[PDB]
Amino acid sequence: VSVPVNTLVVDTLSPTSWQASTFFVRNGSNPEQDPLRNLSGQAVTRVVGGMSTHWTCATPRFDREQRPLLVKDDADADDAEWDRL
Amino acid sequence: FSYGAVQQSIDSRLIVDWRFFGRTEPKEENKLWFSDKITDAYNMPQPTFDFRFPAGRTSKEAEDMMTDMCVMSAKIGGFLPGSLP
Amino acid sequence: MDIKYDVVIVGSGPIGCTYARELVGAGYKVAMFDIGEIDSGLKIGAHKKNTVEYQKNIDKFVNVIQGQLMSVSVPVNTLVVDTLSPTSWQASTFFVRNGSNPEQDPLRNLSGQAVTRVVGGMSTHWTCATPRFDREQRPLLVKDDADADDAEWDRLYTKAESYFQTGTDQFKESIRHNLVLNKLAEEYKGQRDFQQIPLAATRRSPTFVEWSSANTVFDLQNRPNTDAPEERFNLFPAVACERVVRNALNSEIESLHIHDLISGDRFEIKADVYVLTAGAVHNTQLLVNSGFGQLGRPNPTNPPELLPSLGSYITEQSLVFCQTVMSTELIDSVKSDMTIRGTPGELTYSVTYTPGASTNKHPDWWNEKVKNHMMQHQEDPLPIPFEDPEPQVTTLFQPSHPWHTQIHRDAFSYGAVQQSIDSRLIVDWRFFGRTEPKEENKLWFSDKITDAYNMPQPTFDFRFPAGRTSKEAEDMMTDMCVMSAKIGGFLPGSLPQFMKPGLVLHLGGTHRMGFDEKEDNCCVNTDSRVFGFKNLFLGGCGNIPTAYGANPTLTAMSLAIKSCEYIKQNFTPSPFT
Amino acid sequence: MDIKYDVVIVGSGPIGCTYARELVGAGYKVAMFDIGEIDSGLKIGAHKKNTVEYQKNIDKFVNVIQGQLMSVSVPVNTLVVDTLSPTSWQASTFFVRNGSNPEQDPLRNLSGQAVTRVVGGMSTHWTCATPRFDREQRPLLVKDDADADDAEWDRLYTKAESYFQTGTDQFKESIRHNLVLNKLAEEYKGQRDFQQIPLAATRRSPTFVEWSSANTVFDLQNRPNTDAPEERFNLFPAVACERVVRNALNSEIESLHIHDLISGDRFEIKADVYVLTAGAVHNTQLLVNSGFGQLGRPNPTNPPELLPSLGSYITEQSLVFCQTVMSTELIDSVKSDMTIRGTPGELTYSVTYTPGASTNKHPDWWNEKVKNHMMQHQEDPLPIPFEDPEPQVTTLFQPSHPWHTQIHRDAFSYGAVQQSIDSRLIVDWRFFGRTEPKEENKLWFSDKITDAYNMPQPTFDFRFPAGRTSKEAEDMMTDMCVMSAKIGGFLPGSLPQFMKPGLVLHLGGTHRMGFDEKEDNCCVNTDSRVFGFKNLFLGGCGNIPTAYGANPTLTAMSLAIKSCEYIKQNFTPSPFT
Ligand SMILES: *Cc1cc2c(cc1C)nc1c(=O)[nH]c(=O)nc-1n2C[C@H](O)[C@H](O)[C@H](O)COP(=O)(O)OP(=O)(O)OC[C@H]1O[C@@H](n2cnc3c(N)ncnc32)[C@H](O)[C@@H]1O
Ligand SMILES: *Cc1cc2c(cc1C)nc1c(=O)[nH]c(=O)nc-1n2C[C@H](O)[C@H](O)[C@H](O)COP(=O)(O)OP(=O)(O)OC[C@H]1O[C@@H](n2cnc3c(N)ncnc32)[C@H](O)[C@@H]1O
Ligand SMILES: *Cc1cc2c(cc1C)nc1c(=O)[nH]c(=O)nc-1n2C[C@H](O)[C@H](O)[C@H](O)COP(=O)(O)OP(=O)(O)OC[C@H]1O[C@@H](n2cnc3c(N)ncnc32)[C@H](O)[C@@H]1O
Repeated sequence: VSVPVNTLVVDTLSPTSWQASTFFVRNGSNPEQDPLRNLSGQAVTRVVGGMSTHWTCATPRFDREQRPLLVKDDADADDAEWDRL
Repeated sequence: FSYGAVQQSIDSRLIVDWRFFGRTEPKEENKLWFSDKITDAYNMPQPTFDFRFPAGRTSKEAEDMMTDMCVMSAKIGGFLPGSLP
Repeated sequence: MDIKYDVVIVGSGPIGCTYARELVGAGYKVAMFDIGEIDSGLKIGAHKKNTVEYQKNIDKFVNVIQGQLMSVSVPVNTLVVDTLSPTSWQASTFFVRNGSNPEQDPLRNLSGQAVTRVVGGMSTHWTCATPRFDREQRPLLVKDDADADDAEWDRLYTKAESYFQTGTDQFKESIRHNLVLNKLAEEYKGQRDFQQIPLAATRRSPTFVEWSSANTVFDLQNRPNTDAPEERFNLFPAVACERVVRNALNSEIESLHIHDLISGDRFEIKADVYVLTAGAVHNTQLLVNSGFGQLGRPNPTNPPELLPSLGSYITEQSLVFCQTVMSTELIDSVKSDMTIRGTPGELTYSVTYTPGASTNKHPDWWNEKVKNHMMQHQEDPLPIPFEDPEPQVTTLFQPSHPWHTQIHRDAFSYGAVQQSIDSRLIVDWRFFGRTEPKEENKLWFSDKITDAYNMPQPTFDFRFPAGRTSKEAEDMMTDMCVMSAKIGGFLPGSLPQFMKPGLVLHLGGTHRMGFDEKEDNCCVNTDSRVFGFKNLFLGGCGNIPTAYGANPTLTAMSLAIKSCEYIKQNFTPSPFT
Repeated sequence: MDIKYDVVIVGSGPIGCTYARELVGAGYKVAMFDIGEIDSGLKIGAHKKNTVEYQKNIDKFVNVIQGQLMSVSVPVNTLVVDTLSPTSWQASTFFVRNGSNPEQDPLRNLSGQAVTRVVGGMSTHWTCATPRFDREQRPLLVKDDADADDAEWDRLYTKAESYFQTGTDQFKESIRHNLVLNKLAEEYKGQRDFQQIPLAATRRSPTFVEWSSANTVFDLQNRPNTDAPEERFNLFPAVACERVVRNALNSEIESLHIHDLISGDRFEIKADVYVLTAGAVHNTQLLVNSGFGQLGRPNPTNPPELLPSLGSYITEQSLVFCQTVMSTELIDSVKSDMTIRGTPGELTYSVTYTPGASTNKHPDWWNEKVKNHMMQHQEDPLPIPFEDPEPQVTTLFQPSHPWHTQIHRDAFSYGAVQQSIDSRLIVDWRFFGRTEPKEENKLWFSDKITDAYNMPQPTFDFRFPAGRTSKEAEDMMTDMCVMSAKIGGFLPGSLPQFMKPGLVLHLGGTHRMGFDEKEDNCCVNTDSRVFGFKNLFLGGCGNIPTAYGANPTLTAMSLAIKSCEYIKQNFTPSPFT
C-alpha cells in the first residue's frame, strides 16, 4: 500500500556504474511515508473476488468484548441480532 | 503462507504454525490519509499511513500475547529454526 | 628443560594454573606444558579483553573468541552445490573434505563443541561468570553428612573466589543493570531472587574492567625470579603432550611423552606427580592415547578393563539465547523523577529534578547522570548515558527453576554488521540447562582418524536425554520467553533459540569424580586422583559427575584446590638445588 | 620514561619500526609510542599468524583480522526495523547511534576503511605481499633523470626487501601453485608474465611459514640489553599521542603531547626529531589536531594556510574479488603422467608412473607426491596431497594491464561456516586498481564529533574519479573474469564483486610527497620532511602521491629508509649517558 523511500546503502557498485548522490524517490516509493509510522506489511489485491481468492477462510464470530453494538442499551437484543446475522 | 522458497528439511507432518492476533484500541491519531500530490499506479491519491500501536493496553496485550504463544506452543513442541517467535 | 620435576602439569588454563599456584607456592619443582603459545601480551595467559582498545570497541571481541574456537568434531559436509560451472571439477560423492571427521554421526554430535589452544586456555576469552553450585547441582565431597559437605564446599569456593577475584559489585552503578534487575526483582513476587552475576573481575575505572584469567590465578613467569627467588617453575609453550606411560599394574605413571612443535623433536619427562588439566576433551584424549578406556568405536560386547567409565556419562548443557529491546515503560522509568518541559533542541527545553525528594524513585547520583545526559545531548532521544556499563543480572538455579540465567551483555554474538538498534536498549538472555549423566552419552576417539596434531580424532555420540533433561530444557526456553517479556520484546535477528549443541562450552563428566569406581561409575576420587594410580591426577570440568546448569569453572577450581591439598599431604618437594 | 630523547617515533607499525631499525642502530636515543598494546606473544609486534595452531587452522585467522579492524567512519544507520514488539522503545528518527559519525555522507565514504591499534600495527595480521612499483606507479625521487631515479629506487627497495625478508621461492614446490601459475603462463601467449607473489616470509618447514612483520624489521625490545648493550630504545604501549606543538614560524616541533591510557595522566615529551608513523588516517588526524590543515568540514571560501594539501588528493584502490573451483582439465593434468587401472578401493587398483620418462609433463618429485597420495588415500577423489601449500601467483601491474593481481589463498574471507567445496580446489582472485589523485577526494576531521580516544572524528569525502580510474576498475573486473576462467568457474558465494570501498586498506596520499609544496600539491619532500619544518618527518603510505595498484608497504618502507638517511645526515645522536 505504502512503501517508504529506500535508504539501504549499496556501496559495492562498480566505479563505472551510475550512482545516486541522495536517497531519492525510486521504484514506487511514497515520499509522504514516514518509514517509522507505517503499516509496511499492508497490501491490496486487485482481482475479481478480491482477497477471498487467496484467503485462509477462518470465520470466527466476535464475542461481545470485540464487537460493535447494533442495539444500544439491550445486550440480549444485541446478541440476538448478531446471532441472526 | 510462509512456506518460503526452499524445501523444509524437517518432516512436514511434524510442523505446526502458530499465529496469535491482537486487538488494537482505536485512536484518533492513527490515520490513513492520501497525498494531494503523489499518485498510485492508477493515478489516484497515494495512500499514506500515520500509525503506531497505541502505548497502553494495546501494547501490553501484544507482548503478553507473544508470551502466551511461547508458553502454549511449548506444550506441543520446540520452535522450528528459521520460524522463531 | 630438565628431564626431572617434582610435578608436571599438562595445560595452562585456569585449572592448570590452580595447581601451579598451590604447588609452586608450596615449594615443589614444577614444570607446565601447553600445546598452545604465549598470546596475551607480557602478562602471560591474561584475558585478551583487557586491552584499552577492546573495551572501547567491545563489538569486536566476538572475533577474538571465534578465532580461537576450533571445532572438536565436524561431520562430513552434505550441502549440495550444483551451481558450479560445467568446467569445474565436481565430486561424485560426499567424500571426507576439509577436516571433517568421517566417524561422526552428524545427528548425534555436539557440533558447537570447540577447543582453545593458547597459553591460559579458554580463560583468555571467557565471560568470567563464577557462580557456586547449590547442593542439587554439586558433587558430594562428604558422603553422609550434608552439613560437613556444605562446610567443605564453602571453604573451597571461598578460596577459589579469592584466586579468581570474584565479586558481585563491579556493575552496581550501571543504570541498565539497575533497570533490568529492579524490574525482575519486583515482578517475581519474592519467589525468585535477582543479583549481579558473580564475576571474576576487578573494575579499574568507570569504563575499564580488568577481567580475570589464568594469569590472575598464577602469573606464569618462570621461577626463581626476583619476586619469588625460592620458587621453581617453568612454562613450556608449543609442546604437545601425547601420552603418559603406565606401569603394568596401573598403579603409577612413569613418564610423560612430549612433542616440541618448534624443533619437531620428541622427549619424555619424569615427575613424581602428573597432573592433567588439558580440558574436558583433551584430558580424555590424552588418557585414551595412553591406554585408558577403549580406543575406537565403542562396543558393549567388549567393554574396556581400564577405567571403563572414561568418556561415558558425558554432560553438556542445553543453552537458549535471545536479545531484547528495552520497553518504553522501562526507558520512561529512567526519567520518572524529571520535570521535562518543551522540545529537545529548542530554546525553552529543560530537564530538572529535585535532589532528595522523597517522591523520587531514584537517588541523586542516578538523576544527576540522567539530567546531564538529557540536557547535554538533546540530539539523543534516550535518557541513558553513553558510557553506562552493561547489565550483569542473574537469578541463580533453584529447584523451582532448575537452570542458570545470565541477563547481560556478552562479548559473543555481536556478529559482523552494526546493530541498527541502539546498544543501550539491548540485553542478552542466556539460560543454561542441567543434563542428566547417561552411560550412552560418550566422547570416544578414532583408532584410524587423527586430528591436526596426529592424535586420535575425538568423536561424540550424544543426545540430550529424553526425560527430565529434555522436559527442563523446554520449560527453560519458556521461562526465558516469560521473563524476558518483562524487560522488552525480542530483538529481530536474535529471536529465542537453542544454540548449536556444545557451543555453550560447559562439557563435563568425561573423566568423572565419585567415591567408588564401580558403584559411582567414575574415574577419579574426591582428591581427583585416578583410581588405582598413586601419582596421576585430573583437573577440570571433566571431573564434574552431576547435572549442573551453572558455569562450571569455579567448581572445577575448587576441586583442584582439594586435589592440591592431597598432593601436599603425600608428596615431598625436592631440595632446592 | 625520560622527558628528552634524540628521536621520538609515533606508531610501532612496520614503518615506525623501519625508523627504529635505522636510527637505533645509528646510535640515537629513541623512544617509540603506540596507542595500542603488546599483543603477539614474547616476540613484540610479531605476526599473529605465526602460531603452530593458526597454521593448522588457517580458516580461523580471518577472525583475528576482523577482531582488529576498527571502522574509521560509520555513517548513521538507516535500516528500518519495524518488527519490534509494541512494548519495545522505538525511535522516531534515525538518530546518531552506536558510534556512527553524523558528519559522514554514506554515499561518499570509504566504508571499508579500518584501523588497527596493537603494537606492530597492521603488520601483525597482513598478507605480506611486497611487490615493487614500476615507474608508472611510483613517485619520483630524482626529478629529471629516469636512470638515476631507477637506481635510487633499486637501492632502497633492495634494502627494504632485506628488512622484510622478501622472497619469491617459498611456495615453489606447491602443486596448486604450479597448476595455476603454469596454466596462466601458457595462456597469455608471452604477453603477460606470471611469478610468485613476492612475500615477506621465511619457510621453516613443509607446513610452516614464518610471516614477516614489524618484529622482523625491529624486534622492539628495550635497549640497552645483552644483545645490544650500546643501543638506546624504549617502547611505550598504551600511549595515545595527541598533538605535536608547532613554534610560531612553523619551522620546528617543540614537543609531543601524550596520554597514558593506563594511569590516565598526560605528559609532554621533548625530542630533537619527531617521526609520525601512526598510519595514513591517524598521521593526518594527529597533524590536524596540531593545527596543520583545517579542522572541520572543508570550505573553498576559506582554504587552510598551513599545509593546504593535507588530507586532499587521497587515493584508495578499487578491489575486485572472487574465488574459483579448479577445472576438471587442471585436476586431470595433475595426474597426466600416471597409468591408472581399476577402481579406487578395489583389490586391483593401481597408480604408477615411469620415473624420468621424457613424455612425462611433471618431474619425479611431483609424480611421487601424486602417486603416493592416490594410492594411500583411495577414499579421496583428488590427486593433490592434503598438506599441499597454497598458490601464490601474480602477474604484476603493466601498462596493458594497469592493476596488481593476487591469485592465491588469503586468510581473509574464509567466513563463518565450513566450505562444502574441497579446499584444494579453491583459489582466491584479488585485482587491485590504481586511483588518480584528485583534490576533491578528502580525509577531514570534525570540529565537534570525536572518536573513542576523544580525538577529532575522521570523515571521508570520497568518490572514485570518473574517467581513467573508473574505466580501469571496470576493465580490471573484466580482466579477473577472463583470467580466472582459465583456471576454473566461480565458487558460488564468492562471485565476482567489488569489495566495500577501503576494505582493501591501501589508502595513500593523505600527507603526500613531492618536490615543491605548491607546484606538486603536497606535504612532505623526498626526505619525508614536512615542508618548512626542520625536525618533523612523516612515514607511511599517506606519503605516496601517485596512482598505484600494487601493495604499498614496501614502497612506504623504502621512503622511510631514505628519510632516515636524511636524519643521519643532519642530526647528531646524544652522548651515551
Ligand atoms: C491475503 C489474505 C487475506 C486474508 C487471509 C489470508 C490472506 C493470505 N486470511 C483470512 C482469514 O482467514 N479470515 C478472514 O476473515 N480474513 C482473511 N483475510 C482477509 C480477507 O480476505 C479480507 O478481509 C476480505 O477479502 C475483505 O473483503 P472485501 O470484499 O471487503 O475486500 P476485498 O477482498 O479486498 O475486495 C475488494 C475488491 O475491490 C476492488 N477495488 C479496489 N479498488 C477499487 C476501485 N477503485 N474501483 C473498483 N474496484 C476496486 C479490488 O480489486 C478487490 O477485488
Ligand atoms: C570460550 C569461552 C569459554 C567460557 C566462557 C565464554 C567463552 C567465549 N564463559 C565462561 C563463564 O562465564 N564461566 C565459566 O565458568 N566458564 C566459561 N567458559 C568456559 C571456561 O573458559 C572453561 O571452563 C575453563 O577455561 C576450563 O579450564 P581448564 O583449565 O580446565 O581448560 P582450558 O581453559 O580449556 O585450558 C586447557 C589448556 O590445555 C592445553 N592443551 C590441550 N591439549 C593439550 C595437550 N595435548 N598437550 C598440552 N597442552 C594441551 C590447551 O592449549 C589449553 O590452554
Ligand atoms: C589488515 C591488513 C593489512 C594489509 C594486508 C592484509 C590485511 C588483512 N595485506 C597487505 C599486503 O599483502 N601487502 C602490503 O603492502 N600491505 C598489506 N596490508 C596493509 C599493511 O599492513 C599496511 O600498509 C602497513 O602495516 C602500514 O604500516 P604503518 O607502519 O605505516 O601503519 P600501521 O601498521 O597501521 O601502524 C600504525 C601504528 O600506529 C599506532 N597509532 C595510531 N594512532 C596513534 C596515535 N594517535 N598515537 C600513538 N600511536 C598511534 C597504531 O596503534 C598502529 O600500531
